[PDB]
Amino acid sequence: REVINFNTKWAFTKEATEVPKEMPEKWYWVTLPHSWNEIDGQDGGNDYYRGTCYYAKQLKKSELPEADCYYLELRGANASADVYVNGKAVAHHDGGYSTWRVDITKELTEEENLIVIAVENGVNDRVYPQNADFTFYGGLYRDVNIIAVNKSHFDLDYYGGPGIKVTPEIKGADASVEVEVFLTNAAADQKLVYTVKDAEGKEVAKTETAAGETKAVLSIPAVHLWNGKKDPYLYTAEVALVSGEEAVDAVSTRFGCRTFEIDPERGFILNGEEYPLRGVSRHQDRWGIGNALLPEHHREDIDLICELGATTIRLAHYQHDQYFYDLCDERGLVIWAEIPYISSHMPNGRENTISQMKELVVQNYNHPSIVVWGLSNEITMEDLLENHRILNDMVHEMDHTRLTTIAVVSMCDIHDPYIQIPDVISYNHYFGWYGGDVSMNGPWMDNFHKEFPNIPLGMSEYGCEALNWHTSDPKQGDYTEEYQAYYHEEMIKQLFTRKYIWATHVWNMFDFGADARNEGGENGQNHKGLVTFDRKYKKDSFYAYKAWLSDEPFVHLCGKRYVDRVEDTTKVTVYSNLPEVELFVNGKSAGKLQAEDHFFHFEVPNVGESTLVAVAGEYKDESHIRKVDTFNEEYSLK
Amino acid sequence: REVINFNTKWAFTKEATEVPKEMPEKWYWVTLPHSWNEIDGQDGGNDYYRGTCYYAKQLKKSELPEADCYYLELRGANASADVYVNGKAVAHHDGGYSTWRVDITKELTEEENLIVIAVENGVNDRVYPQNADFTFYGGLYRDVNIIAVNKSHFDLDYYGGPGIKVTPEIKGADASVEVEVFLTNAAADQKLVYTVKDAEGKEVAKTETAAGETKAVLSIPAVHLWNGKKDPYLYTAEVALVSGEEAVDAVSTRFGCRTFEIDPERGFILNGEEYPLRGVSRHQDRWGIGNALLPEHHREDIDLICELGATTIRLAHYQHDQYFYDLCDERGLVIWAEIPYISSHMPNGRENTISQMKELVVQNYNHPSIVVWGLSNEITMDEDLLENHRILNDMVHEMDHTRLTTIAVVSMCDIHDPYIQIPDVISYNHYFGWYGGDVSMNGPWMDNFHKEFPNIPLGMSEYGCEALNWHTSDPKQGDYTEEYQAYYHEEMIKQLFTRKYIWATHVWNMFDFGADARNEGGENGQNHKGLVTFDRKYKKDSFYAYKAWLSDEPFVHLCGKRYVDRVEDTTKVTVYSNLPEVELFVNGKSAGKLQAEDHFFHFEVPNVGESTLVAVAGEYKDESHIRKVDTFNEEYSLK
Amino acid sequence: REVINFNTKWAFTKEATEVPKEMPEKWYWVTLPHSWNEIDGQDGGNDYYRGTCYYAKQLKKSELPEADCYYLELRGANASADVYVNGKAVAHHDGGYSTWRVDITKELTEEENLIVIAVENGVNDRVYPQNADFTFYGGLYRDVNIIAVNKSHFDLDYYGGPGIKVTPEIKGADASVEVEVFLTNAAADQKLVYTVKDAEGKEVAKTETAAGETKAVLSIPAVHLWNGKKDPYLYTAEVALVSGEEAVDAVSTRFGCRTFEIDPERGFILNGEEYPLRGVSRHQDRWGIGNALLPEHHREDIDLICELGATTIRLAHYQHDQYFYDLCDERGLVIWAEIPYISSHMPNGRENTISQMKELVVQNYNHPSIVVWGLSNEITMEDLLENHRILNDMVHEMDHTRLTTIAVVSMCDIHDPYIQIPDVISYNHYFGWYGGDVSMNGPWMDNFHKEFPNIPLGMSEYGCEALNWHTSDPKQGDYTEEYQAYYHEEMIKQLFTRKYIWATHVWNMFDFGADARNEGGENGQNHKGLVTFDRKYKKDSFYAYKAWLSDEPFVHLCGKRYVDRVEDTTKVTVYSNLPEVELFVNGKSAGKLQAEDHFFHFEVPNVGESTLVAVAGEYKDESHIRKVDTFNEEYSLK
Ligand SMILES: Cc1cc2nc3c(=O)[nH]c(=O)nc-3n(C[C@H](O)[C@H](O)[C@H](O)COP(=O)(O)O)c2cc1C
Ligand SMILES: Cc1cc2nc3c(=O)[nH]c(=O)nc-3n(C[C@H](O)[C@H](O)[C@H](O)COP(=O)(O)O)c2cc1C
Ligand SMILES: Cc1cc2nc3c(=O)[nH]c(=O)nc-3n(C[C@H](O)[C@H](O)[C@H](O)COP(=O)(O)O)c2cc1C
Ligand SMILES: [Ca+2]
Ligand SMILES: [Ca+2]
Ligand SMILES: [Ca+2]
Repeated sequence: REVINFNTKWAFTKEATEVPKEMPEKWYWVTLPHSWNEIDGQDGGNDYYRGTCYYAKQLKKSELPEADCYYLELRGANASADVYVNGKAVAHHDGGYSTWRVDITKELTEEENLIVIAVENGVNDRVYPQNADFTFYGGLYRDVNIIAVNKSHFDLDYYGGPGIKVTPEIKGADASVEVEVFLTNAAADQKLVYTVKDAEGKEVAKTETAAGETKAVLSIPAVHLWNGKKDPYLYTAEVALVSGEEAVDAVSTRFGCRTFEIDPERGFILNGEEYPLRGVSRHQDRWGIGNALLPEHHREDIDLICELGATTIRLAHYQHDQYFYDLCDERGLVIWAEIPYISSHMPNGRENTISQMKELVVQNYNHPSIVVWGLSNEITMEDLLENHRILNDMVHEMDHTRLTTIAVVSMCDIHDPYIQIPDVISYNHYFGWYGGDVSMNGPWMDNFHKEFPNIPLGMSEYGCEALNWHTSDPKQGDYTEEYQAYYHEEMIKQLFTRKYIWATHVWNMFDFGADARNEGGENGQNHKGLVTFDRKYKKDSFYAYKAWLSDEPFVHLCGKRYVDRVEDTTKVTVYSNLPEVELFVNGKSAGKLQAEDHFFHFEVPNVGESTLVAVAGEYKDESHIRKVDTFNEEYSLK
Repeated sequence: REVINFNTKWAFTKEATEVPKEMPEKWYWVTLPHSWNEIDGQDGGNDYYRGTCYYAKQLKKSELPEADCYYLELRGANASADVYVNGKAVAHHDGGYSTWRVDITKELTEEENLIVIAVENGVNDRVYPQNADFTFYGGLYRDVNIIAVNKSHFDLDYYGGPGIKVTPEIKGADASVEVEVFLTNAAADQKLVYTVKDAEGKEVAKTETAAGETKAVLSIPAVHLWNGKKDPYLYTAEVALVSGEEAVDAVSTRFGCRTFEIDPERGFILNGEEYPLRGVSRHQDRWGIGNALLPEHHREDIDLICELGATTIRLAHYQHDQYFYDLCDERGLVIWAEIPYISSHMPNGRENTISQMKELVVQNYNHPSIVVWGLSNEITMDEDLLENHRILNDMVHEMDHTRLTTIAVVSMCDIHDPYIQIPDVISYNHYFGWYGGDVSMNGPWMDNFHKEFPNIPLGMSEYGCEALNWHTSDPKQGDYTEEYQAYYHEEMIKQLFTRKYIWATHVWNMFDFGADARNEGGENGQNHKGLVTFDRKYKKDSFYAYKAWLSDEPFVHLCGKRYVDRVEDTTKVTVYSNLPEVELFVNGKSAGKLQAEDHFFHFEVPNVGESTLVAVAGEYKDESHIRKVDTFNEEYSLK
Repeated sequence: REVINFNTKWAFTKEATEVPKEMPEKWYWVTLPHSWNEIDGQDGGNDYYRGTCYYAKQLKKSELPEADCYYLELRGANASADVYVNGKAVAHHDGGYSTWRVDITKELTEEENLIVIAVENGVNDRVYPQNADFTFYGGLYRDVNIIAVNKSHFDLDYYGGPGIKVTPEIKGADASVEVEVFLTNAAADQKLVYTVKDAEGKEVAKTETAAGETKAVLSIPAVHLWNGKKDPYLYTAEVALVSGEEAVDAVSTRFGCRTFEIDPERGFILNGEEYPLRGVSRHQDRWGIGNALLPEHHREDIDLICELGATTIRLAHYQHDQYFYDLCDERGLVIWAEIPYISSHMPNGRENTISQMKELVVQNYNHPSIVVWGLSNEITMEDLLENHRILNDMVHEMDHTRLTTIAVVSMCDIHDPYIQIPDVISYNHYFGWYGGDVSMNGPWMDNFHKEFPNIPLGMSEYGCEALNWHTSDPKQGDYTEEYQAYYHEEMIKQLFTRKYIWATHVWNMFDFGADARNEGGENGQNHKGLVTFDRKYKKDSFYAYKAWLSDEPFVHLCGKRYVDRVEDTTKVTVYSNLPEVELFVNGKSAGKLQAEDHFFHFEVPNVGESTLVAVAGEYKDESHIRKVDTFNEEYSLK
């Protein structure tokens, strides 16, 4: 079994109205990952190009390996896509966030075969998402592969799944692992070899059945538990299909062995031990390249998330890339995954919710980092309830090892009956950013918990917009770095001290692309990130969370970009996971503070040009301010 | 004077019928820098799209600052371009490598003005280059700006120049600096305020004239000499055009104060002291983006070149970006600049040679890193050709009394050819040891020319060898291995760096680069003679041969880290280092110490099982790994 | 509005080093019209100088009448040109055959302004023509003018057009004429006075509007139709731009009122009546002077074409002079005009086809002689099809009053897709000259008309080379005058008898410059003319056409240059449009013939020196022959 990368140099246009009969010669050349909205969907006006575009590329049999079957594998085509080979329709897909495949073998008539793929991201009442606060970046934004396999092979045609499914039960200090596989055109002549390898490639269990016995239970004694960031231990199930003595096809996945519970009062439980889920959400895009992410971009996103110290990520609002989920497995992050069933219930979208959800569970069942499947987000912003029951029952029938969840819009009456459908729920609240006061958040959650004490309640969104604006009068709607620091300061104090809230997710870890937005001085993005869209600047609110969640010791001065201050006595905030901070102004000491909540609020003289140095143990940070007569108007959006 | 960036979100297409009258809605969005050959001109076949493509963008007056005139400035449009404003042609330019500008004030008759730029890189007998070993990447591959200035302003119309020309003369410990300025629509009552600033922005000289006097001489006592890598000291010159009491327009440029000679026997001399020119060449492109380079890409290229330690760069084969030349001035690099008069003399290309060279000199006269202007490269690959060189050479001497002319001569050209006698200095492009012959021929070939022409300063403007991820224990010309390219450059270093009369040496090339007609070595569309790969991510072993000879950063580098599986029971392991002595350790036990005066430490090492290799010199270390196999890993072999 | 002649005494060089700062003193003096290819492009070897050349001339403000604007107008600069005023580039143009203009007022800052025009006719992949059987004569080969106008004036900046567009419609005995006008810098308080005048200069229509209303529909009572040679009646539209009581600028154009059809069975129709189009093509060059043609040369060419009696001219292969098209209007000739989209489709050439077609239509819209626009000639000798669909739509968009056509190479398959694009098509067939046999032509045409009964079909080229060689045994490839006359006798009998062939065009009316030609014993020329290159000799084939097409009575003795003949009894052809011819040999009747097809084939005793007299009524011609023992090898090319 060989996987041939098929990314290089496709022909591309928006300007075509029929599949071309022969390879286009005047189209634009792209190499995948590619989106045609990387610019016009990150800059405002809600005007990014939505419609049908064409990708063409020749497949040459001469350049292919010898095998009995050839699959086209698409890891992401947003949103709807039509595959052609030599002018003939061979596959159609709705769902921009999941893998799908088509055997093209019988169509490779020639030595030079024309693959046309049409991708459409327009408006319809049929394919989710249709209404949401993010760009539906069009195109082949994830890899396209060719898969050459033997006539008999592990299944490639069931909802883009790996062809292999792994389920551990923890029995004491051992574990039994069910490794089920799926085959296409097998012969009872053939055998199957199930192997589990440990972290060292060292074979720890093996067994051999017939090709008609497509399931096996292996034992793993003294099992190393997948225990989050403490020890994200991954095994590897591998299964070979052997014709006589020759392994003729194989497949594999990593997997972790753990148990978990989501307790209405104790919060999240991991392998029998409380393991609070405090974390962030992440969109799969980046400034300048739309959603056409490279492996390095995924690596960098999880690195920064790891530096902050999150224990959970909510991967909203759709299926993310398999590599990103793998990273979550290796690092021991606890993941919420969901489908883009969002904002506004479309009665004709029922089919597309079921097929994206099926794809989400089948393709992601083996990732030990995933614990909840999300049915919908803000969907109320009876047909709706049926759509939810159907999804809730299908997930519970596909996956006995995980629970279901929803994210609820802020205004939804808590007695809405759809809240009673999933196993757990979370609310998306913006008290103190979009209306209200930040102090309202704790009392709201408490009130829900009193009313529904046996429903585990999380916070799946909360956030506050921030760009390079500054003030000594931080308020809701000024968009300043300083007001956003305070908002997260207050949210951390309220939420991180409520054990019953089973998971919190900052909205959002990064600024992200949303072409309909036109606010804050920079249009086409949501600026509720802790980090900017290009991942180059970490806002002060990043270091408030780090102070609570990282054990790596640090000290961070807030306000570095706020230099020209008017007041004679200015406020200087310092974050540190160390217990005591001392701040110096021009070598003169403005006092010592011990903040057990890690937020050190100093009052400091503002005269002339001053350098500030905060000192906590062996660690230090440094910033500078300047006294001025008038507010530096560059600091102000208004 | 305000500079508005104008790069964001153009509509682009290759297959447009006519100049569009409304903002297109189905074209492809690009943000400049952009080249449409970023993929098809880096991958082989000599088939990159060459033709006319359109860029379209709206200019809204509501966004422009209030100003008397607005100029469209193009830093790079390859190769020929036409500019339309609300459908009317206002400008045409031939020359893909220089700045040109056009006043579009009169055509901004609407609140939204359609700005359309047609760009062409097709085949023709008139615009250089046409015949050369690199891709002619089409597009607006450098910045496009809008320049808003007062009705009286420093000249924006003379061959894309800055409007200011600085000429220092060194007199003992002091400097005399002539500053000349060029005006458009200036009034006899305006003044010119000339200032020279220190490296810290401190004013050190100041003078004034009436606008009718567009020259001034300012004194710099106790001048800080621009002295190469030792002290790349730069001043700034500022001239403001003043109406009554107010500056209505201002231009500035940095500059450095230095003298040099190119002595036929002692080589390059800088400020009276011998200053050997030992370096590389660099193309202005990069894997994946064609020649659509960002400032960080220019900074990375020069960082890598500085790390190697080159004292000179040959910026072949055309005018590079202003930011790269500034970087050279700041870092103390000595530069050869040239025009794309290349391979084959086109009789109808003469006007364009004149044009590009005028733009080359006018736009770059202020850069202290530049010491020679190159007229042509390998042009003989005949009387009309000779006259083209006389004219270029006399025009350059006419325009710039402070630099020398040079050429780059193709390997086979007879040394008695008449055109070698035309410029002030010459260099040859030789590949003995790569295109046939043997690496030992170079040194003596240079010695023989030197014997024949003892008064012609002679350099090596190209030499090099191809290398990809292929490996061998029997390196040979044409296996394309990393090891043979390493041997080749060791031997060139030994021959070239010990002959002081070779006034400048330039490895062809610092980086792998785009050449769509190349189809060899296992990866097509690239010349792989680089010391560093096309994406800048991998420094080949030959890079460290040069670092060991030219850098003062202490290091120790293990060669052959990618040649892991070896058949031989005892294997050669080369270390490069600028330290005096290296010790090699094999799975923790010493295989001995060596002291290589030419910095090339050749160890012989037992190859059994899997082995970890550690080389140690002082407090610096490097690590590699090999392992023993019974048959050659056919993945190391190009065949 | 004053037009100043600016042809006088330009400095010129072929060495294009740089634009000279001062007026030169050792270049060569030329008065335009001028081509530097006048000798080296008419003599063989395909070696005429192609490259960049400079023209330099001083413009002195004192010699200019006072006016607000000064435009340089160039009627023809072949092929690509740049204009400089005092070293400053002010215009660029690609297209050797059309008018282009540039406002240069702002650059007339000295009292002696140096005008430099760089003209280039080299090889590239972008500017047509590049591949064709004719010399691309470089230079300022048509007038250059200075046009001095008032600040407000009719448009001089739009594709070189006249500024006035005149569309006659007809219904019944009257005509209605729409006059549209286009203004630069007009002011609201200005007026437009429109007038239509008689052939005798008497006003027939008048009306006033405001400068903002730039269209007017004037009516001509009892209009005299433009009816071809029978009555080439021309009106004149004039429109004046008035400030107060003062005309500050005026433009005008002659025009003709006429309808026409191209019926696929009935052929060409003009004002309801069948009007058969039988004629010739004409290249814009002349022996000795290249294409640097004077008005007297245009007049003599058209006189010779009228004497022959053609009803149509195909003005191949490019836009001709305005003065030639005016003659065509004045004499009632029906014109085919075309752009040099020729021989071989260039992918980089699209833009230049568009620009030349725009200029062609904009500048020639008013010419009543012109009925068809030609898109291309032998262009096949998919990007091609798109290129033709763009041209076809653009012309149909710009000109609702004329049809589109093409000229198809001989071997092009009749089912080819591009033949379906234009309104009408024609072929270039040379059966009987470039292989084949002259009898094939008519039947070939019959096949097409059978295969495509409603695509009007014409013959855009057909011809046969002829120089001063002679024979009593005419065979294709002897280049004799006698074979060419036989060829044309047979082509007339086949073509002129098929009503459904909407237009026939002899290739060519005159021998013309083609520097790559090296045949027939005089290189540098295509010798397929009916008339020689210096317009001095009418070949016998000229008279075969005249006998069918002219109403002036005449008798023409063929073979006058074939004096020495070996045979005792020799063939003597007489052409005449009179019914009957008697031929006398030394005063003795050698026979009386009537010939319906006007081709009088006599046989005659050849004894001694003989004088021949051909007699029809009161009309005679005379010639001489001589009996010789052996063939005069001076009559023989080989
Ligand atoms: C995580 C997971 C992965 C699965 N993968 C496959 C597969 O790759 N091939 C297959 O044939 N069935 C696979 N199945 C089995 C189907 O879910 C099961 O057969 C289903 O009940 C019948 O599907 P159907 O209604 O489409 O016929 C998988 C099931 C789960 C839960
Ligand atoms: C480095 C340099 C820069 C110059 N810049 C300008 C300029 O910006 N504006 C101007 O009007 N003349 C400028 N000149 C003056 C021109 O050289 C002058 O017009 C000359 O006479 C024209 O010859 P050329 O075509 O060879 O440049 C400059 C000259 C030099 C050497
Ligand atoms: C025969 C003809 C002559 C024309 N002359 C002019 C003209 O002189 N000035 C002008 O502005 N437009 C002229 N137009 C065209 C219309 O005014 C045109 O729609 C508009 O001005 C520009 O359209 P474009 O994008 O095709 O250039 C002419 C059109 C035709 C068909
Ligand atoms: Ca947008
Ligand atoms: Ca290519
Ligand atoms: Ca000739």
